[PDB]
Amino acid sequence: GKDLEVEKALKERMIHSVMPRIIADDLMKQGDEESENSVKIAFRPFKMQQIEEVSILFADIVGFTKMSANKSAHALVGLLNDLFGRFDRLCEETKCEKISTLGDCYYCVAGCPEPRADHAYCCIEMGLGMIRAIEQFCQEKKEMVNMRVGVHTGTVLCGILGMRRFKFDVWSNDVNLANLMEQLGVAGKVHISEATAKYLDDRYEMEDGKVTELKTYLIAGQTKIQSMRDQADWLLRNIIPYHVAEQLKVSQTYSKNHDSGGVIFASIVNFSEFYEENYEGGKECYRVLNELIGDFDELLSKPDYSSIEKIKTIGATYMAASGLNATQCRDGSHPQEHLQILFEFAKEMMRVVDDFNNNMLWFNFKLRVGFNHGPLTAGVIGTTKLLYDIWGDTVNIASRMDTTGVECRIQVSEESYRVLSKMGYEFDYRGTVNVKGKGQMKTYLYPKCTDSG
Amino acid sequence: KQLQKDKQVYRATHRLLLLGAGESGKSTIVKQMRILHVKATKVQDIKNNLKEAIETIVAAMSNLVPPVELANPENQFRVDYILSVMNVPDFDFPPEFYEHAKALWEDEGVRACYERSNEYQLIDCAQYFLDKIDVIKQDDYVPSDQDLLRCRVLTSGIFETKFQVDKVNFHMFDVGGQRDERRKWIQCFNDVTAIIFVVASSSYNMVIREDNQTNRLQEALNLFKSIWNNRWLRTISVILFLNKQDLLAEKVLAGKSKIEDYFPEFARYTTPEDATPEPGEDPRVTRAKYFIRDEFLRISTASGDGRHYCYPHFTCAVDTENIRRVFNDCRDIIQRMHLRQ
Ligand SMILES: Nc1nc2c(ncn2[C@@H]2O[C@H](COP(=O)(O)OP(=O)(O)OP(O)(O)=S)[C@@H](O)[C@H]2O)c(=O)[nH]1
Ligand SMILES: [Mg+2]
Repeated sequence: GKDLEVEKALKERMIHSVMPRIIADDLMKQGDEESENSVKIAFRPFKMQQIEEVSILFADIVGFTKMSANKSAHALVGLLNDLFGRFDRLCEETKCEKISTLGDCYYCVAGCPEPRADHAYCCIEMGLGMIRAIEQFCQEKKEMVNMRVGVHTGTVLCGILGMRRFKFDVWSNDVNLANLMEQLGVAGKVHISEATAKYLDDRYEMEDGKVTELKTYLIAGQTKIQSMRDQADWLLRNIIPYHVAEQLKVSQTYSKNHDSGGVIFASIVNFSEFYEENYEGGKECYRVLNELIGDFDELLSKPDYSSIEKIKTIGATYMAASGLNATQCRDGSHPQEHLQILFEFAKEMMRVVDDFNNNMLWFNFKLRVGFNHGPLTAGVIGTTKLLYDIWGDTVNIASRMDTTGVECRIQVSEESYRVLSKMGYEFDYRGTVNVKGKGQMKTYLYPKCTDSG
Repeated sequence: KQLQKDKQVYRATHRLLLLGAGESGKSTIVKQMRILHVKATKVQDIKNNLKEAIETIVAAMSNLVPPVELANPENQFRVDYILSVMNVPDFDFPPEFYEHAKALWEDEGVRACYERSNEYQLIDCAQYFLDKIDVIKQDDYVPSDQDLLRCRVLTSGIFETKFQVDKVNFHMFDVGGQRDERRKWIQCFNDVTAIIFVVASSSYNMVIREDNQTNRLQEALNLFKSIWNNRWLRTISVILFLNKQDLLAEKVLAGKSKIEDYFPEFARYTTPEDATPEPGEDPRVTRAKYFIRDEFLRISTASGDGRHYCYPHFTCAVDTENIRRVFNDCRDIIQRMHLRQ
């Protein structure tokens, strides 16, 4: 009947929760129906604009785990949604497009779709506002967490890559640069670059903040419906998985501890040296990358990978997890057998890139996979801005496993080695890795010395 | 929006990606096309060609299975002089250097050195430019188009060059071909119309500048097999070329090289009846060029499943009329191909 417009309102909310307002309304002229043919062959289709003169702003909670130590696995999502809701309020106040929340990290761009000339002002002013907001949360809930902020300006190419859990995002050498400069930013004060000071116009309390170890600075102040219900159901199963799609029907928010659960970060090692930006922004390198990520999103659609969830893809990194469909024990099944199938995913996706290396002539991709398992907390972030994501200790431990990983080999965590060892796989002891946040850690790579030795 | 007509004039463009290994003639052929359809550094890189050529000659004189000896060793100092300028990034190109290069180019031990140009890497426009630049020992001459087409400058990255042909747009992509460049190709595999795959047929008895241990033509065949099945190019026709015809002809009629010594399946190879050679064309050379055509067409036989067709031609990129004829035929074929969508 008329309810079709209701379902179209839902689908419009879904779009507006994965892509900026601008391109959300742009995709609401439905002239080119090639995405409509994505809903329903050589190169997968994707759209990526190479936009110059945009700012990037990252911000990580400082001392996050020290706060998330003993929350109720639900109050954590509560306070975190409060924080990012203040942050979104500030985004609209400051006219700057947020992009996503990488676990603890939160980041935005200053007008990539709709350019601006004051974008540096907009960006770092939002940074200062974020400092204010986290300071007020610090003395409102009484939590000892401030957040380090980093800003870098330049050119970024913004678009969508992937088929499963695709989200408007940004990529460059400048994005990664803002990332590291936040990583080198001392808490509470925005850590900016030469590239944004070169037109900051000194209207702020310029403070040349060296690293304690490219001329970075520091600042601190101064009928026909069935198609439509199909499309909306697909976009929703995109943005959030099935079980949460059920639980959210009846509940305002969502949150769930998972005492056992595995997570893998598959990062392509030698992308940034395959990506030569001399061409038209080199967005064709990102086209090849999207063609790759397509093969992992394809892997997801196998039968036996039902329980696997691609949480998101962070640039070249690919972040997957399991142990989320597991809601009841079965008599003839083993509990932690899911860690096998997820692990097999890892192996398979390794194999996948070798297929992509057959179609990649006189160059090879090399992805390192980091594997961990343990406790974690899954949650859903916003209202009218839906964003499924998981935190905990497995997330960061596996990310720092991968980031300390070796390519073409699966770096596994210790207790994961213990559990997997009985399941037939033969690991080889790597030694000891100094994991930021855990000190020395014992690690086991998967292939039994696949190289010579 | 002013973008509708822009997209529709895009859809009316023939994308001609130039592929194929290095020193094959992609840059030469695109220079040819722009000559047929369309500021002083050129003379300088021609002189760089001369210098690099003569240096490669004089250097390899010591590192063959016999060390090549000058028939007039009284010019030995000259050789030493040439070995002294071996790597001088800046150069004035003095007249005494040119006289040195010529006086060496006259010796016949130097000649026997050059004739063995297959056992070491060497540029293909050496013997030409030596003779042709002996004339331009002066300063106030600009070289003709023939000299500009035999100019050997290295290709490093996608060079997008446009041109029009009687109210048909054309946008081709000259590309490098050395091993270090072959990662750059897969950028421009997007909606490309035809893949002019250049090959150096006279490079069957030489080795590549990658490792001096792979037969240039065996390497070209491996690369053709690699891009023939390239899962992004299982729908795009490969308008094969077989460039460097005249060099091939001179090599075969020279009688010094043995293709059967380099490739065993030539002794038991027969001339095919579909031969369409021009009058006064040696049956041995014709059998050879068609043998190479068959070695390239076998790659396009065992696979493909009739989604993409290889349309081999023959060409000499430094023969403007040859490119004119073969590109008219190419224009027919890509008219039939681009519209296939
Ligand atoms: N005799 C003859 N020589 C040719 C012909 N085509 C190319 N050459 C010669 O071969 C050499 C290599 O040509 P070149 O222009 O460098 O190809 P390329 O595509 O640029 O090679 P690269 O840049 O990928 S390494 C040049 O010296 C050129 O003179 C031809 O048809 N006949
Ligand atoms: Mg070239």
